[PDB]
Amino acid sequence: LNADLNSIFVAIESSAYGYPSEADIKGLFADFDTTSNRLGNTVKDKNARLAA
Amino acid sequence: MTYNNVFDHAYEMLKENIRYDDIRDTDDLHDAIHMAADNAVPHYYADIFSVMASEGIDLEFEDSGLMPDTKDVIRILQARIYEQLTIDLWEDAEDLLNEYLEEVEE
Amino acid sequence: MTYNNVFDHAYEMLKENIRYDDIRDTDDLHDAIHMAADNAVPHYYADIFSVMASEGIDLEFEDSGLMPDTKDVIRILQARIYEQLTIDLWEDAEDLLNEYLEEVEE
Amino acid sequence: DDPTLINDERFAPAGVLAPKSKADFAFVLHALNYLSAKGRAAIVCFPGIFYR
Amino acid sequence: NFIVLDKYIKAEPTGDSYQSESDLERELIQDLRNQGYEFISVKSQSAMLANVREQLQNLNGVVFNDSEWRRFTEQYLDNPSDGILDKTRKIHIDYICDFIFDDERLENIYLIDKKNLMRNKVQIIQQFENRYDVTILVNGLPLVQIELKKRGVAIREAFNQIENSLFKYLQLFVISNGTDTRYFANTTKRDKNSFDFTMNWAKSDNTLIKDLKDFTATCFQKHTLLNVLVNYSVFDSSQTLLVMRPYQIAATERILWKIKSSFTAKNWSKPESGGYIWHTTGSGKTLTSFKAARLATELDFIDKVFFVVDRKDLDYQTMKEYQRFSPDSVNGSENTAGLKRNLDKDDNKIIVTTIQKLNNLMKAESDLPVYNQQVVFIFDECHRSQFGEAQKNLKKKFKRYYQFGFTGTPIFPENALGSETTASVFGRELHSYVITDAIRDEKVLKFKVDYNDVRPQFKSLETETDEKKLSAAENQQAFLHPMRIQEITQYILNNFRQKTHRTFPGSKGFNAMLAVSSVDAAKAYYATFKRLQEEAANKSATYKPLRIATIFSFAANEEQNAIGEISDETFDTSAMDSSAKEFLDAAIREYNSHFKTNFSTDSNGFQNYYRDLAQRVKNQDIDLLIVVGMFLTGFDAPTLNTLFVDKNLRYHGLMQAFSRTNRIYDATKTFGNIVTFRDLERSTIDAITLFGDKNTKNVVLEKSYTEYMEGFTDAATGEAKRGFMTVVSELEQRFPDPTSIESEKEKKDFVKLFGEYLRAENILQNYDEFATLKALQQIDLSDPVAVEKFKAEHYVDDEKFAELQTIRLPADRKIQDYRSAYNDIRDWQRREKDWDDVVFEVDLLKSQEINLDYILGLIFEHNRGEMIEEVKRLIRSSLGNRAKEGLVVDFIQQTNLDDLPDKASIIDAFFTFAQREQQREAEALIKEENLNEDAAKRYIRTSLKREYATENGTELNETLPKLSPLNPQYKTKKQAVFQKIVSFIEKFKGVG
Amino acid sequence: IAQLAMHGQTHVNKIYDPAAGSGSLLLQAKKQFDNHIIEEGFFGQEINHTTY
Repeated sequence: LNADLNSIFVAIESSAYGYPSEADIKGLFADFDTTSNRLGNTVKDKNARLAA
Repeated sequence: MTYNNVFDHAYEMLKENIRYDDIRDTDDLHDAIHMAADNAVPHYYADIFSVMASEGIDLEFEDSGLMPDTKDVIRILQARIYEQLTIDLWEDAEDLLNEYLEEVEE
Repeated sequence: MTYNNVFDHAYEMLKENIRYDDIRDTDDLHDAIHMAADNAVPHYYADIFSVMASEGIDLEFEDSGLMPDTKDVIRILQARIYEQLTIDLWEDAEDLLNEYLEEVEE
Repeated sequence: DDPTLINDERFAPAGVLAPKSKADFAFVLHALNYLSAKGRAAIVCFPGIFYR
Repeated sequence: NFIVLDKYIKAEPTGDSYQSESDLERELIQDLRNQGYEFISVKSQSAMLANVREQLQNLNGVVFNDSEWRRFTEQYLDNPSDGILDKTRKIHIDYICDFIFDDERLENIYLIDKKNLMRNKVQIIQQFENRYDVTILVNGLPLVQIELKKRGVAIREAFNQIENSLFKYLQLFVISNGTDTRYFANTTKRDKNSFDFTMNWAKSDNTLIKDLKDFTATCFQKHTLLNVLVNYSVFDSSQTLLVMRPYQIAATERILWKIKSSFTAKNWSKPESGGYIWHTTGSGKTLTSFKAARLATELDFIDKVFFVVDRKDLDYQTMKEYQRFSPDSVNGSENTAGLKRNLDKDDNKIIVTTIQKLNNLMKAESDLPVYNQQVVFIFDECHRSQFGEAQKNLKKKFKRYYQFGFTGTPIFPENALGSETTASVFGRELHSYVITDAIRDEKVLKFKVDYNDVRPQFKSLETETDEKKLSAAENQQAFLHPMRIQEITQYILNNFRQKTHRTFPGSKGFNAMLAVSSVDAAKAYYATFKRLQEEAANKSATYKPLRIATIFSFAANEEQNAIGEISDETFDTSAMDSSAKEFLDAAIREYNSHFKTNFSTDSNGFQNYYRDLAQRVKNQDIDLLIVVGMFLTGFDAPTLNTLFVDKNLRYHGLMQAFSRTNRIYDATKTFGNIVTFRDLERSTIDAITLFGDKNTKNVVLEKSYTEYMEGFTDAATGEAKRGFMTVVSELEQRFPDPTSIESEKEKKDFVKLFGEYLRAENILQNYDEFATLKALQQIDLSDPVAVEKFKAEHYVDDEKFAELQTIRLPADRKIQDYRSAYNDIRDWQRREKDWDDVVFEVDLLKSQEINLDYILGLIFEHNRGEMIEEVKRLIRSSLGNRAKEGLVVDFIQQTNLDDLPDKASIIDAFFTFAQREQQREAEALIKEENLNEDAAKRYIRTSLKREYATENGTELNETLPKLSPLNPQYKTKKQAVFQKIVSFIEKFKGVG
Repeated sequence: IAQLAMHGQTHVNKIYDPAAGSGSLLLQAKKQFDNHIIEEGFFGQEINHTTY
């Protein structure tokens, strides 16, 4: 993922925390990676910050 | 973490010591103030300085006998917290005596 | 208001005293540290306690001679701020001597 | 300066200009601009001075 | 593939009736439907939101329900808490919403795609609901609003005629009448800042596309409109929406095209891939460099971008780059390791540096990783002092670069001095903005070069055509001869108050420079000027003195470049000889003697003396400045229209000096005068040819005397002029002259003629010959002494003397009668209000006013009932003195010449009697209406300190007689006593 | 500061204020001395928006 430096956009990780937490079967220990959020103030600022 | 946050814990522990001990004396409940207000002070550094940066409390004592004349600065700050809380619980005990002991008649 | 906020003002006043006075000595620029770091401390109550509640600084001195052995608690806190800033400006002056005096050659 | 107040209309009487953390005397060098010889000034400053 | 067109063919209507403006609106709708825009009609706010939902679901490829679209409209789009500045910040910065779906995936709701144009979609509608509006939705968002106005109504008055919810987004307001067309930047200000910013879209030769039709066919292209609205607009922090000049957008896209084509051709590190832009000096070149640097960074294959400046302009232009966040353009902690750490930094790669820090990077490091990378440099402050080895090391210590130039001094093979030319260093002149384009923009003004034939004696030396021989004839015999400088000085001290419009003492007027050659020249100059001004004071003891200042330090330091410029002196005062040091100290003590200052003789006292001298000349106090080697380029003043030159200036040193004249100030300052004494018209025409064609001098400079005495049918733009004598005949013949005008049509036609007469007369006031023709009214018959004084201070032989006695002007008091009649037409329909068809001209008859002092001199001069009817017409001769009729009349009627022992005593007698009448009629007019007398006198001193009166400031409502807050009231006599007191202060302005 | 700016200067004008803050210190000079003289306006300038 680091090869795509400054890749628009931010929420590729928000999808990319969806399917590794899909993982329903079995004994899930999911519902878990809700730390990474969207603030931030502006979208380019969030892109630059999370990329750094 | 304001002064009012610590005052609420001291308030509730005062209501405990008046309520569950069922004491009907001014002096013994002021000894209960000496119990409760000393046990309601915070213990973290930043949680003390947040109350010191808040309103209500000032820096200076009235009794310098609360000060250990040494490097124990946090003891001085804790004693100032204790003194402000004991004054507010003078007023609070003179409220809650006639507020509570009239209420417990059943 | 963190420790870094006060450290930035002391940093910039150090860069002033090295820059606009054009002093090329270690000892005279440490006297300039005695000038600048003492003049960069805050003066409001809550602006001192916010730095005291922040990281970096601790409560205890190394030299108790910075303490006036009296009720002057804010003098003790200001002296602790001064001591931490003078240590950081020992390191900062040993950086900025060879960083700046090599730069001014023109 | 960083701004154009090196070449302003009121800091040419000063000669050298005001440093960063001692921005109080910029007000008093602003003060002698807007004042008549009949009139007088009344401002306040800091005691934290030996030569600044 | 541009938007600023080189080869455009101007289309033509049929018509297609161009008179009623709804027809123009229908034409515009039809033209935009033909270009490719889409028309619907929505007379609600709901279908607006529906179309926005349609376009956003088309753009971002998602589908909202009513829940998601409701949440998006409430939270992000149309909060009533959001302001218009919030909307504009959403347009130019916050153009992406981060949106949570129902199944909790975060996606991006774009608003405008700032990376592609075919994704962007526009529609057009009209308004709801007395006016004619065309609203261009861009993805359903109203951004471009065009208002149509009346034809004969000028655009200046059309400028000044300023819920609902989603109209807050409006960016561009384009106003027009079909013939003229300007465009706003978000409806900011009023008539004070009207025509500073309302630009005009033009072709690449800066010729203004003016109409509605070709402006639609060029600017209203979807490619053009979206490219301007996105890629060439700035919402600068804070509060400001900047829109670029058209030639700036032109030069930016030419630069980007040359970069892209050179990268396509793999043309790096080669001057043929380079190039340069030459703007004129003084137009705000910061924003163009800022946009060029940022758009150079926005390309992906471009590795590093650097905008190099020269000393010491880095630090303020750094903050000007910092006006929008964020260019990250600094390295003040100067080093090469920190600079290469900045080279390794990503995502904000433009850094302002000097050429000296760059040469430190050159001669301090040899193995940077950047040396084989796509790096573009853009230069500025292009005087060639610090230039040479930087280019050789940049060729040496790089293998991939582009470099472009923003110059002010273009260097051609027309100017060698062994120097390296501009096209040799940079390459193609990619785009230029020249001073003829500026005059065609009416941003600056015209010239008038005036060589003076005052001496046939030294005439061949003044017309010596060899500059090396001029250096050989540089002595005190050929050019600094004392009679030569004396007869120059006599011309100066005669015609200073003529050229600076100081004909009356009540006129404001302007000041002048005086271009001289050298140090030992200038000492002898100012000694001669001082001595001859002392003798001019000794002549009649009535001559008002003319203050002279001067400055120079050191020196003609280099030649430094090609032909041929101003040696900008360094500020070392001690670097002179002892003689100019003593003379400079003497001049500094002269300034400290009259102006009471404390300037020293170091560099600091010289600096502050220079700056305070600049300010004191800048506010019209020091009327003449002797100019040696400064105040010619790095100086500005809107109020200097006269330049006297004895200095061999050449090609564009000629132009940068002459641009100290062309700045606008008002309607009266039409153009600047250049009075010279050595022949520089040939170098002027050479600079004209350097700028371009021979149609330049048709437009830029000047036409001759008879061509403004008789007029001209122009070949540059096609106007037809009548000059002076045709206007004189139309005055003397067509009208019941001079105050026999009593009907409305005669008044309107007298305004339409006489304002043009005043304008042409003010144009002729710049001339020696018209001034001599006016001064021929003030000679004696026969009296060879006074007429010898006339023709000796005018250098007129008897041939031209009799020839101009043949030509007869109308009588000057009859011209005063015409001005009084025009003033009557003004003041008769200035109040309430056919009459509102032509603007009654103001700015020039506001000047040439007597403030009763010369009238009191006439009363003290006419000895004697012979004075009792003199001022009765002189009152109406000057505007602003109508209520002051009875005051001066009763002063000269109650008293007589017995009250005036000399000139000065009648002035103070008038002040004493006027203050007596002031207090007397003040108490008589407060007593008649029962004002509260302490509050009444407080309002008296209020309106006499404020010098007019208004019902603003409710203390006048607290100066009520007894009662007027009540609604059952006429507010009369509140307005009637208000009329009484404004008539009172009109009688008593400026007195007591 | 009111009793130092005052007195003996009953002439145009009062008052000007850079770094105005609030109008408290602007108040008691002329609010006590409005009957002394009215001359002209009170001229303020300040940074913070709610303080403005």
